Amino acid sequence: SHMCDAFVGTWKLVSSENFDDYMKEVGVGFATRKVAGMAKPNMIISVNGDVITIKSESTFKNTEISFILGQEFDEVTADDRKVKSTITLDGGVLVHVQKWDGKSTTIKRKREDDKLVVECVMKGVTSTRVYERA
Ligand SMILES: CC(C)(C)Sc1nc(=S)nc(-c2ccccc2)[nH]1
Repeated sequence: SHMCDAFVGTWKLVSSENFDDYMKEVGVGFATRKVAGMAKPNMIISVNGDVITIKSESTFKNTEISFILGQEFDEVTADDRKVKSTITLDGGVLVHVQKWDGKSTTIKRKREDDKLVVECVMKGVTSTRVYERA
């Protein structure tokens, strides 16, 4: 057993708060905000050796990242930014930093009770997204 055992599985979005304001702060345009904000993604997390894979499947986009903790990778996000990302484990929380165009956003994922809670921060603006097991 390991690092991210408690994250592994298939998860479904059940609530979102402040996501439009987070996307505004990130610089997402109107049409993408409206459509992306409607999405109810499933998130599929798996581990194979040192490689973690996170898939998001939704009506908007299907995305997948695979990474090793601490090791930077390039990501094209669901809203089409070209970012450089590094994901680490800090006290049991997966911390995902995305950098582009001199900007940065941090996405934290943690297990709380039977949920997976995702907190997305851009400057002073936070969005909280809660997932339950599918
Ligand atoms: C910002 C958006 C929704 C316009 S674009 C986008 N693309 C990818 S791939 N991932 C995300 C993402 C990942 C984790 C938490 C919140 C968002 N967003």
